[PDB]
Amino acid sequence: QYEAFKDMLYSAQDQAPSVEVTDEDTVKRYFAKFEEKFFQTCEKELAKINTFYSEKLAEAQRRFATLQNELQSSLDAQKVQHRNIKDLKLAFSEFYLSLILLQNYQNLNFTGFRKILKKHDKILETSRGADWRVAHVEVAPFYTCKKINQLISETEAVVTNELEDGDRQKAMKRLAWTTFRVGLFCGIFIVLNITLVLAAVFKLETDRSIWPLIRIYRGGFLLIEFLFLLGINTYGWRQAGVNHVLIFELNPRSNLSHQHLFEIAGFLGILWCLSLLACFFAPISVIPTYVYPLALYGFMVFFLINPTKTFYYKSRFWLLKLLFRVFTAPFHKVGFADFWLADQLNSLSVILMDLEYMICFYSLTYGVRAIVQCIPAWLRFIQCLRRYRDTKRAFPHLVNAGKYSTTFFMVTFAALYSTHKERGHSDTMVFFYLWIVFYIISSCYTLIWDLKMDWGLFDKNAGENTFLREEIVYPQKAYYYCAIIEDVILRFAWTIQISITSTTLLPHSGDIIATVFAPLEVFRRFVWNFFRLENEHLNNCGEFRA
Amino acid sequence: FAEHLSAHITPEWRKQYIQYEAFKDMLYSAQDQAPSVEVTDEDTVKRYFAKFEEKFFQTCEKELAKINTFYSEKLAEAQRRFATLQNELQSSLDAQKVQHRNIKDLKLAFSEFYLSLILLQNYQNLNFTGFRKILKKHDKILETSRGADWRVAHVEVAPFYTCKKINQLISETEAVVTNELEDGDRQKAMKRLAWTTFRVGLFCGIFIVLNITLVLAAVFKLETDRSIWPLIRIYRGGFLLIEFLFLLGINTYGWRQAGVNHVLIFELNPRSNLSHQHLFEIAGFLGILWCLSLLACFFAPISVIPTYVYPLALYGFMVFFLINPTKTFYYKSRFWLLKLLFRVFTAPFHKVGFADFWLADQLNSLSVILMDLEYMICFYSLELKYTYGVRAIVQCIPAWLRFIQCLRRYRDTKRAFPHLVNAGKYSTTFFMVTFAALYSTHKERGHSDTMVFFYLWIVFYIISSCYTLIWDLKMDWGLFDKNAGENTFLREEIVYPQKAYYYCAIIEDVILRFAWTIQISITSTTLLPHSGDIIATVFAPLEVFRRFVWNFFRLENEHLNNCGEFRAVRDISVAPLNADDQTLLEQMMDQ
Repeated sequence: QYEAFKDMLYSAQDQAPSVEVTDEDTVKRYFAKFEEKFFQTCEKELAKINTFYSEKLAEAQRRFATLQNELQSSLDAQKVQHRNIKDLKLAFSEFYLSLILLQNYQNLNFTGFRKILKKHDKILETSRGADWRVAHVEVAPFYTCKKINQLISETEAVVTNELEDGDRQKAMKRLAWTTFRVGLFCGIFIVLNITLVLAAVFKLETDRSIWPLIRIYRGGFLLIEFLFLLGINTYGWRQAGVNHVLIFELNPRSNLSHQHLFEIAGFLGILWCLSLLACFFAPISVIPTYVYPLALYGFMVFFLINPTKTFYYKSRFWLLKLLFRVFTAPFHKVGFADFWLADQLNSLSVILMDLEYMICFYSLTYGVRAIVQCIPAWLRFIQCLRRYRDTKRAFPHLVNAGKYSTTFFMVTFAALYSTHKERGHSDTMVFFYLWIVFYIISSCYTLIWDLKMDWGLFDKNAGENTFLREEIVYPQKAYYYCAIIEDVILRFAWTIQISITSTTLLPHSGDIIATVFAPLEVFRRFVWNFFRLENEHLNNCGEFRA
Repeated sequence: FAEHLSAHITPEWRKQYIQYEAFKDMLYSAQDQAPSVEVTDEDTVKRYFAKFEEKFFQTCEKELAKINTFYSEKLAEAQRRFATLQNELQSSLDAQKVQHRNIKDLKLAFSEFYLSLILLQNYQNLNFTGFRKILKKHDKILETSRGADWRVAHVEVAPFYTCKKINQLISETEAVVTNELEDGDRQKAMKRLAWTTFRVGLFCGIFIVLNITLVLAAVFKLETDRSIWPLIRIYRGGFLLIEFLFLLGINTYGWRQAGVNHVLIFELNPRSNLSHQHLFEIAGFLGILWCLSLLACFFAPISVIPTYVYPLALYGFMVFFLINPTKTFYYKSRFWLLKLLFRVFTAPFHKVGFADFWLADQLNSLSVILMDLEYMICFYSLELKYTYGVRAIVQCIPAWLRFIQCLRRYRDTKRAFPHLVNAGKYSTTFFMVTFAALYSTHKERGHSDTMVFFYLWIVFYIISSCYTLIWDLKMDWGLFDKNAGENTFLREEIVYPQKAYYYCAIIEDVILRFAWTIQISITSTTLLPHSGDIIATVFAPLEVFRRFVWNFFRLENEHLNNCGEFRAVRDISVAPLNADDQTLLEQMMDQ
C-alpha cells in the first residue's frame, strides 16, 4: 500500500508537535511511537507479500512439474496429435506469462518497499529505515529467491529444445452431445406434460379417489423441479463470478455444470411423466397399477446408489457421502456443504411427508407424523449445537438453534390443538392461541434471519443501494427488492404450509393448499440460494473459512 | 497425384504464400542428382553446386518479391479499411450526440477487420518461418553458410517482417473499441473480438414423440371417411423433403469430417455457412409441423375449419418460409438457394457451375414431389389413372433439365465426352417413360400391339438401369480404377476410413438403381393399378437414401480427381486470407 504509506507519513509529519510548544521528551516519545507503528505496518505488509509470493511459487512449481509430465507424455505420443502439441504449447505460454507476472509483482514490491523506506528516512532524518530494509527486506524470501528465475530459464530451455527444435527465437516470440441430450429430454418432457394435461382433462373425467395418487407423485414432481432450479442456480453462480466450487470444497476441475443437472432433471421428468401416464391409462393387466410409482421410485433410488461407475459416478459418491454426513449430524463437524444440504432438506420436507403417508397407505393425527415433519429442523438444530460446541460462541449459533426450535414449538402446538379439537376437549382455545403466537414468532424469526444474516442486506454501510449492502454482484437492483418481497410472502406461506400439512387444521381445502404451496417453497429456496452464496463469497458469513 | 495436390495447395502457394514443398523437393532432387567427385572433376562438381545455388537463390528472390508485393497491397487495404471504419465510428458518435443497429453492425465489421489483421500477422510469421526453415535446411544439406548470410541480407531485414504499422493498427483497434464500444470493458471487447444444438435436440424429441402418437392414432383411431390414399399422396412430398434435409445434414457432417472441401467445390463463402446443426434444426422444425398437420387431419379439430386446409396451410408456410423477404431466418442461405433454383429451372440460358448440376441431380432424385403436386392439383380440381401426356411430362422434367444442362456444357466446351454420353444417360429416361405410357394407353384401350410396347419398355428399362448404374460406378464415383494397388475394385486414394463402406455402397447402388427405375415406371404409368400405389410410397424413401449415399462419393471424387472438369483458373481479385490457408502451411512446415 504505497499510497497509504505515503499518506500516513504525510499525516504524521503534519501532526508532529513542535519543540517550541511541548517538551522535547514528548516529541521524542511521539516519534518513537510513530516509528514503532510504521515498522509494525511494514512487518505486516512484508509478511503478506512473503506469503503470497511463497504460495505463487509453490503453485508455479506444481504447474511446471505437471507440464513437464505432460511434455513427456506428448513426447511418448510422438514416439489430433499436433492439436494437443500446440495446446500444451499454449499452456506453456500461459505459464511463462504467469511467471513474468510474478517477477513483475516481486520487482514492483521490492522497489516500493525500498522507495517508502528511503522516503521514511528523509522525513524523520533517521537511518533506521535503511537498517530495517537490510534486516528484513533484503533478506526476505520474496526477494532472495532465485528459484523463479531458474524456473524461467528452464522454461525457455524446454520450449527451445522439445517444442521448437532448438529454435530459441520462437521460444521467445511464442512465450456437444450433452446439450443435445438436454434439449431432447426437455422436448420429450414438454410434449408428455401436454399429453398428461389432456389425459387428466378427458380420460379421468371426475371419478376415483385419485388423491392418494397425488400424494405419491408430488414428491417426484418436487424433486425434479428442485433439480431444474438447482441447474439454474449453478448457471447463475458461474455467470456472476461467485466461486461456488471453492465454497462447496469441490475439485477445481471435473465438476457438474448446469447442463448435467438439466439433463438429469429432464430424464427424471420423462420417467415421472411415463409412470403417471401408465397409472392414468391402465396398461396390460398382468402388472397391477400399484407397481408403476413403486418402479419409478425404485429406479430413482437405484440410480442414486448403484455401485457401477456408469453415470456421474464421482458426483453420486460425493452426494452419498454428503447425505450420510448430514443425517448423522452430531458426530460430524459441519462444513458448508453439510448445512447447505440440510437447509435444502428444510425446504423439501414434503417429500418425507409423502413418503410417510405412502407407507401408511400401503400398510393399512399421531405423534410420529409431527416427528417426520420436524426431522429437518432437528438436523439443523443439532448441527448448530455441534458448531457452538466446536466454536464456543453463543452468537450466532444459539440464535440459530432458537430459530430452528420455533418450528418445533409451532408444530407441536398445532398437533396438540388438532388432538384436543378432534377429541372434543374444552382446552382447544389455549392451544389455538399459543399456536398463533408461536407461528408469528417463527415467521418473523426466520424472515429476519434470512434478510439480515443469510443475505446480509439492510446494512448500515449502504452508500446508494438503499436497504442493500455496499457490494452487490448481480447487475439489476430490482432483483434484490423482488427477492425481498417474495421472501416476505413465502415465509408466511411456508409456515402455513407446514402447519396445514402436519396437522388436521384444514381437512377440506388443506390438501390442495399443501400441493399448491410446495412448489412455491421450492422456488423460495431457489431464490434464497443465490444471495446466500453471494454473501458467503463476499462477507464469509458462515465462518467456515479462514 | 497432381489433381489432389492441386486441390489442396494451389491457391495457397500459387496465389500468395511462400512455397515450402517445392524447395524441399528441389533440395531432395539436387542431393540425388549431385555428381560424385570419384567420377567427374572436382571443378565440375563445384560448378554444378554453384549453378544449383544460383537457381535456388533466384527462385527465393522471386518468392520474396512476390511476398513483399502481397504484404504491401494487403497492408494498404487494411489501413484504408481501418480509416473508413474510424470515420464511420466517428460519424455514428456524432449522430448519437437506427444508431444502435449502426453500432451493432459496425461492431461486426470491426470484429471482421480484427480477424483479418490477426490473419495478416499470422501470414507474416508463417512466411518468415518458411524462409528461415528453407534457408537453414539448405545450409545443412550443402554444408555452406551462405543461406544464413542471405537471410541476414534479406529475410531478417525484409520490410515485410519490419512494418510495425500492422501491430500499431491492431493496438489502435483494441484501444478505440474499448474506449468506445465496451464502455472500457476490455474482457468483453476481447471475448467479442450452444443454443442451436439445444434447438436441434428439442425439435428431435418433439418430432419423435409426435411420431409415436401418429403411429398409435393410425393403428387405433383409424377413421374411414375419405379413402386414405389421397392423404398419403398429399403428405408424401413433405415427408420426403424432411428426410432429404436430414440426410443432407448427415452428408454435410461427413464432408466436414472427411476433409473434403465442400465449401470450395460449391463456391460458397469460406465463412458464415450452414453446418449440419442448422440443417438438422430446419428438418426437425419442418417435421414437427408435418406431424402436427397429420395429427390435426386425423383427429378432426373444430368444425369451423375444414380438414382440407391443414395440408394447404403446411405447404403454404413452407413456401413462405423459403421465400419471405425479411432478413430473419437464414436469409443469406435462403437467397442463395432461391438464386440456385432460378438458375436450375431456366437451365439452357445459364452456364453450369457445380451447385447447379448438383441441385439438378437432387431434383432427379426427388421427382415424385412434382408428381404429388400434380395429383394434388388434379384431385383439388376434379374431385373437389390415366395415361395422358401431362403426368409423363411432369415425371420427365428433371431428366430434361439435366439433359439440357449437359447439352449447354457441350456447347461451352466442345467435348463430346463426357457430355454427350451424359445426355444419352438422361435420354434413356425419356424413352422408358414414353414407352411405358404407350403400353398403358394401348392396354387400357385394348389393341393387340400393346405386346411390342411392353417389350420395348422392358428393353429400355434394362438399358436405362445399366447405363445409370455403370455411370455411377465408373464416372460419378470413379471406382474400379486400374491404378488401385491393394484396394481391389476401389480407387487408389480413398478418403473415408473403412473399406467396407465402398463395397456396401456398390451393392446398395446396384439394387436401388433398378428399384428407382421400376418406381418411375410404376408411378408414371398404370402398369400396376393395384399394388402400384404402395410401391411408390415404399420406394421413394429408398431412392432418397440412395442419393444420400451417392453424394458422399460424388463429392469425394470431385475433390480428389476432379471428375467433372469444373474448377477453373479462379480470378486474381483480392486475397481475404483464411485460417484454413495458414493451417496448411503450419502443418506442412512439420514433416
